[PDB]
Amino acid sequence: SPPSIHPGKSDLIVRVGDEIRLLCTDPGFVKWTFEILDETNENKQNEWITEKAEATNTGKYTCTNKHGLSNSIYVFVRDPAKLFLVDRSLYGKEDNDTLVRCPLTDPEVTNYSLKGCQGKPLPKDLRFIPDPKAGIMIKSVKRAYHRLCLHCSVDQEGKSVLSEKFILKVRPAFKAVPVVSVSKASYLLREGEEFTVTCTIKDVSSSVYSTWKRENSQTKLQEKYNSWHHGDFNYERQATLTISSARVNDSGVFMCYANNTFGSANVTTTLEVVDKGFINIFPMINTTVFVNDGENVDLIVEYEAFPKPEHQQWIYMNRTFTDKWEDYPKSENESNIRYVSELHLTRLKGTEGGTYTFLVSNSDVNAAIAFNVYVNTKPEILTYDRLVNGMLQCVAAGFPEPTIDWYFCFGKLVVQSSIDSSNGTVECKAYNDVGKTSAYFNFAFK
Amino acid sequence: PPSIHPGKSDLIVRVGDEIRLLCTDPGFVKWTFEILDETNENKQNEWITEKAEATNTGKYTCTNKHGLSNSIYVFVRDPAKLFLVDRSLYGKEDNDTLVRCPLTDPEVTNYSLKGCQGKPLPKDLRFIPDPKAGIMIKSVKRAYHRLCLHCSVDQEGKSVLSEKFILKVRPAFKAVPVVSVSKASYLLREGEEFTVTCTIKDVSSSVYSTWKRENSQTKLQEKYNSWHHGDFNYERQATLTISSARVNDSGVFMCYANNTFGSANVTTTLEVVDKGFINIFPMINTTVFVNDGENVDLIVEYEAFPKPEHQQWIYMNRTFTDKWEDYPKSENESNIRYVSELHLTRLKGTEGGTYTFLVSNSDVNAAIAFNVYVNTKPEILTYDRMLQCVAAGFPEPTIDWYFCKLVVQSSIDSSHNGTVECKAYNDVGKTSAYFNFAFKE
Amino acid sequence: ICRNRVTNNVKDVTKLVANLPKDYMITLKYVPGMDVLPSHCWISEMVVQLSDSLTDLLDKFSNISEGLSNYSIIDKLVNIVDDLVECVKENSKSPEPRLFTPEEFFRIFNRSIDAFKDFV
Amino acid sequence: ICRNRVTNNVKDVTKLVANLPKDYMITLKYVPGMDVLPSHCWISEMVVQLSDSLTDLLDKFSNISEGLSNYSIIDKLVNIVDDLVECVKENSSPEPRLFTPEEFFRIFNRSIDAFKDFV
Ligand SMILES: *[C@@H]1O[C@H](CO)[C@@H](O[C@@H]2O[C@H](CO)[C@@H](O)[C@H](O)[C@H]2NC(C)=O)[C@H](O)[C@H]1NC(C)=O
Ligand SMILES: *[C@@H]1O[C@H](CO)[C@@H](O[C@@H]2O[C@H](CO)[C@@H](O)[C@H](O)[C@H]2NC(C)=O)[C@H](O)[C@H]1NC(C)=O
Ligand SMILES: *[C@@H]1O[C@H](CO)[C@@H](O[C@@H]2O[C@H](CO)[C@@H](O)[C@H](O)[C@H]2NC(C)=O)[C@H](O)[C@H]1NC(C)=O
Ligand SMILES: *[C@@H]1O[C@H](CO)[C@@H](O[C@@H]2O[C@H](CO)[C@@H](O)[C@H](O)[C@H]2NC(C)=O)[C@H](O)[C@H]1NC(C)=O
Ligand SMILES: *[C@@H]1O[C@H](CO)[C@@H](O)[C@H](O)[C@H]1NC(C)=O
Ligand SMILES: *[C@@H]1O[C@H](CO)[C@@H](O)[C@H](O)[C@H]1NC(C)=O
Repeated sequence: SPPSIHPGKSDLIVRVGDEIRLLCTDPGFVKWTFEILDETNENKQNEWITEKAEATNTGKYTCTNKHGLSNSIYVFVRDPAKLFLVDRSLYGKEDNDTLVRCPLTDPEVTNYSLKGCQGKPLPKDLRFIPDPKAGIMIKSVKRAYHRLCLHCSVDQEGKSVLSEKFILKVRPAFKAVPVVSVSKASYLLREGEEFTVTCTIKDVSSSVYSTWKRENSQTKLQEKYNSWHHGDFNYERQATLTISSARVNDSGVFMCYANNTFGSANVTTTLEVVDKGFINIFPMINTTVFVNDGENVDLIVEYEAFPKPEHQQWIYMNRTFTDKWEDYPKSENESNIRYVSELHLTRLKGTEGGTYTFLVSNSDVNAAIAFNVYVNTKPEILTYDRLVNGMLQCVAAGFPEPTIDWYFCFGKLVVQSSIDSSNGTVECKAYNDVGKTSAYFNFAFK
Repeated sequence: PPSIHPGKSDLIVRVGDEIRLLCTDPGFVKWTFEILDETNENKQNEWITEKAEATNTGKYTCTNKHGLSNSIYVFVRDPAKLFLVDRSLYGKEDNDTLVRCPLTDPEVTNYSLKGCQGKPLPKDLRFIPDPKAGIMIKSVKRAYHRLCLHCSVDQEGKSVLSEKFILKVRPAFKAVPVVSVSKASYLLREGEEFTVTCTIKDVSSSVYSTWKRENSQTKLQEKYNSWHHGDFNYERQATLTISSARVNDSGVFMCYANNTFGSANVTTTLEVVDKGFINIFPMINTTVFVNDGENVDLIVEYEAFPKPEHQQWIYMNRTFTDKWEDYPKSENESNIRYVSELHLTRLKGTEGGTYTFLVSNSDVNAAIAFNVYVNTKPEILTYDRMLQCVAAGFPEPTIDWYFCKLVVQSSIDSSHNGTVECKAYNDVGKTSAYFNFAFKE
Repeated sequence: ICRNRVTNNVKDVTKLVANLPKDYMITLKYVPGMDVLPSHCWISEMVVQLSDSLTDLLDKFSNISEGLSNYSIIDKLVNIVDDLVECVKENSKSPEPRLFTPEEFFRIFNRSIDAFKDFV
Repeated sequence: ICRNRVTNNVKDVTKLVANLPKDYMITLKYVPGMDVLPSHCWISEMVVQLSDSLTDLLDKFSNISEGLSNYSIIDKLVNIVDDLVECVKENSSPEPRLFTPEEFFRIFNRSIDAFKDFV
C-alpha cells in the first residue's frame, strides 16, 4: 500500500518565513526525500517540519515505505524577493531537448516564457515549453543557439520579471566526418636520416579520435600533438610522427586515421628508406647518332638521382662543353627524383664527329653514359691519277664510306677504284647518301 | 619697509589652531599667500584663520606703497598629512627639476627622495631638498625617463612616503634630424601622378619638416603620418603629390628637417617629359663581316621610357626565334636603359643579309638595322670541257690558270701531256679544280 | 583520458594576464584548499565554476578582427573548460564567492588544467 | 597649432577600448561643463589631468613582446598627451570622477579633437 500524506494536496503553497509541516502515514514508513535541481536531502522522521520556510525550500517532497513505494507533494514558497531558482549551467546536445533550470517559487503567475538578453529577440525557430516545477525546455537545440543568452520571465502585478542570466552552450552532433590531410604524400630518405611527417585533422569537436598506425602492423607509434580551437565548432589537430634514425625496415605505408561517431577517414603516406643513393640513367635516343655536316643534333638523357644530383656536366674529347646544354627536373613535384639534361649541337661540323659523355654525381654515386656522333659528309675526290699501266685510280673520302664509278663518252672512310681504259672523257663519280662529287680527265691520239 | 608680527621668518602651528598675522605699515596694500600653484591676496592688514588646515602651510607676504615687502612662512603640523603634493612632474634634459612635495612640518630629519616599489634610485641621480619647496633633482638625464619617485621623511623615528611622482623628460636636441627619401630621382610621362615620401626620424615630435621646390619659398600642399616607436623615438612620413606632372613641373624637390640643434635636407629630382621616347645605340658598326662559320654577336643598347613592350629581331622580313636575349643595363629603380643581343653561331654563307631590331612602347616605335656579310673561300661549282671554271664567292673570286655571294666564270682554250688547274681565291682562301689531258699512242 | 581535450591555446593565458589590469577583480566560487586537498577532490567542482567565471569575463570584452584580443583568448579558454566539463561528467554544495586579481585567478586556472592531465 | 604633436597612434584608442573590460573604472579629475564650453578654457586643464590618469592607468598593465598590447598603446598615448601639455604650456582642480573605458576615451578623443584649429 503506497504511503499516504497529510496535507492531502498535490501542490501546496506557503508564505516565506512560515512553517512547513508534512506527515506521512504508512506502517512501513522509511524515508522522506526532498529534491530541487541538484540539491537532495534524506530524512527518517515520520513527519517533516521546517518552521522557517525559505525560497530555497521550494521543491518536491517524497515519502517512501519498506514496500518500496512512494507518494509525493510539491511545495512552493511565496517570496517576493526570489521568484526563480537557478543553476546557471546549461548544456545541450545538438538536436536534443534541453532544460533551463529556472523553476518558480510561486505557481500562481502568468506568461512563464523565455527571453533574450540585452533586448535581443530570441531566434524565430527556437521554441520551448514551460513547467513551473522544473524550468523551461527548449526543443531541438541547434548550433545557432551556441552561447545564446537567455532569461526566464514571469508576470506579477502586471510587471514583468526576469531571472539571473543564462547562457546556452551546444555540444555538436556529428553529421559529417573528419577531414584529414598529410603534409607530404611520399617520402624517400637515406638510411639514418630523421623522418618527420605531419598530419592534420579538422572537425567540429575535439572528441575526434586520431592515430598513426603502420599498415599490416597493429602496434601504436609514438606521436606528438598540437590542437587549436578556431572559433565556434571549428577544431584543428596536428599530429607528428617521427623516427629519429630511419632504418631500411622502416620503409612501408603509414596511415593517419581519424574516426568520429559518424565515421572514419584515412590518409596514407609511403616511405622508402634506402641504404645508399643511386643514379640510374636512361638515354632517350640510341647511344649512336648520325648527322649531316651543318645539320643539328640533340643528345638527351633522363636520369633518376637521389640524393639530389650535385654536378652534371658534358664533355667532348676530354674537354668540358659549356653553354650549349640545358637541364630541368622532369616534374616540379616534391616527390620527383628525376632530371632531364640535353646538349644541343647546332650546325655541326664533320670534324666533331666523335664521343660525347655525360657525367653526373651526388654525394654517394657517380654515373656516366656515352654518346657517339658520326657526322656524315658528301664525298670528295681527293686524288686522281693516270698510271703507267694504262690504268687509273681515284680516291674518295667521306662517311658513310663512298662509292666510285667510271664513265666514258671516327671520321671519313676512304675508298678507291682502279680501271684501265686505254676520243674523249673519263670520269670518276663519287657518292653516298649525303652527296655526290665528280672528277674528269681526257686523253687523245693524233 | 614693512614689519610683521610674529617677528621671525617662520611659524609652526598645530592643525586646527589659529594663525594670526598683522603687517604694520601705513602704506600697506595687501597680504598675499601662495603655495604650490595656489594664490590668495587680501588688502586687510590683519589676517586670521581660526582653524588652520593642513593646506594652510605656505608663504605669506606683506606689500605696500613703497613696493617694499616682508614675508612670513608658516607650517601646519598635521601628523596625518606631512607633504603637500603636486603630482605633475616634468623635466627638461640637463636642467634641474623640482619635485613639489613641500613639508607641512619642519622638525623632521632625513628628507630625501626614494624609488617606488622598493626599487633603488639610479646611481648618479642626486637631489637638494628644501622643506619650503620640495626636492630638486640635478641635471636630469634621459635614463631617468618615467622614473617613479616618492618623498621620504623621518618624523619621531616615523617614516612617511608621498603619493607617486613620475618623472618625464623633454629631450634636449643633441643631434640633427635624420632624413630619408623613397627615391633619389624620378622620371614620369606628363600625365602621371607624381608622389614621393620623405621620412624624418628624431627624438621628439617638435622637429620641423617641410617640402620645398628648389629655388622658391612657395609652400607645397603635403600630408603627414607619424608614429612614436618606443621612447625618445619619433618617425614622420611626409608625402608630396602632384596629380598630373607637367614639363614645367619638372624640376627639383627638397625635404628639409630642423630642430634646435641643427638642420638636415634631402633632395629628389623630377624629370617630366611630353612625349614618350626611345633612343638606340649600336655597340658595333651596322655593317658586320664574317668568315663563313665564324661566330657573331650583335648588340643594341637602347634607352626607352616608358618601358619597352616588344623586342624582336627579324631577318629578311622573316621573324627570328630563340637566339636573342635581353637584360636591363641596371637592376635599379631609376633604370631606363636596356640591352638586347642576338647571337648567331657558325653562320652559313647563304645566311648573309640584313638583321633588324624593332622595339616599341605605347608611344614610340624604333628600328635599327644591321647588314651582315658572310665571306667564303670560293667554292668551285662547275668544271666543264674550251673549258670553263665557275666559282662562287664573297668577296669576288680571283681565278688562275696553271699548266704543267657572287658567281664568276673563267674559260680558256685547251688547244702535250698535261694537267691544267683552276684556282679560285680571295681574302678567305683557295679552292682548286683539276682537269687533266694526256696525248698518248 | 581528456589530456587530449585541452587544446594548446592555454599558452595564450600569459598574454591574457598581461592585458588585464593588475587590480581588476574576477569572481570565482573557490572550492576550499584545492592548493591543499588532492587533485581529484576539487577538480569536478572547479572546472564547472571556472566555466561560469570565464563566460562572465567573456561578457566584459568586445571583439576586434585584426590581431589577438582578450575576447579571442577567453573565447577559446571557455571552449577548453566546457569540453573538460563534458569529459568529467562522462569519464567519472557551492563554495562561497571569492575575488581574485587576474594573476591569482589564472594561477587557479592553470592549476586545474595541470590537474587534468593525470586523472583517473 | 600643436596639430603636429598629435600622432596617429590615437587610432589605436578604439582597439584599446575594445580590449578593456566594460565594467572597469578609470579615474579622472574632470573639468565640468566640458561638453558645453568652448575648447580653450577646459582643454588646458584637461590635457594635464589626462596625463596624470593615463600614467596611472599605464602602470596597471604589463608589457608583451609579440604583437600589440594595452601597455604599448597607452604608452604611446601618454607620450602624445605629455607633448600636448608641453605645447599648451609653452604656446598659450575639480574632484575625481570615475568613468568606464568607453566614457573616458570619449573624453580623451574630444580633447585631442580640440587641437584641430586650436587657438
Ligand atoms: C573509433 O576508433 C576507436 C579506436 O579504434 C574505436 O574504439 C575501439 O573499439 C573496439 C571495438 O570495436 C574496442 O575493442 C576498443 O577497445 C576501442 N578502442 C578505444 C581506444 O576505445 C571505436 O569503436 C571506433 N568507432 C567509432 C564510431 O568511434
Ligand atoms: C581508408 O580509406 C579508403 C577510402 O579512402 C577506404 O577504401 C574504401 O573502403 C570501402 C569498404 O571497404 C570500399 O567499399 C571502397 O571501395 C574503398 N574505396 C577505395 C578507394 O579503396 C578504406 O576502407 C579505408 N581503410 C581504413 C583502414 O581506414
Ligand atoms: C627651423 O628653421 C626655421 C625657419 O624655417 C627657424 O627660424 C624660423 O624662421 C622663420 C622664417 O623663415 C620664422 O617665421 C620663424 O618664426 C623662425 N623661428 C623662430 C623661433 O623665430 C627655426 O627656429 C628653426 N627651428 C628650430 C626649432 O629652431
Ligand atoms: C643641404 O645639405 C647640404 C649638405 O648635405 C648643404 O651643403 C652645404 O652648404 C654650405 C653652403 O651653404 C657649404 O659651405 C657646405 O660645404 C655644404 N656641405 C656639403 C656636404 O655639401 C646645403 O647647404 C643644404 N641646403 C639647405 C637649403 O639646407
Ligand atoms: C629493424 O631491424 C632491427 C634489427 O637491427 C630489428 O630489431 C627490428 O625489429 C626491425 N624492425 C622491423 C619492423 O622489422
Ligand atoms: C606651369 O605651366 C602652367 C601652364 O603654363 C602654368 O599655369 C603654371 O603656373 C606653371 N607652373 C610653374 C611653377 O611654372
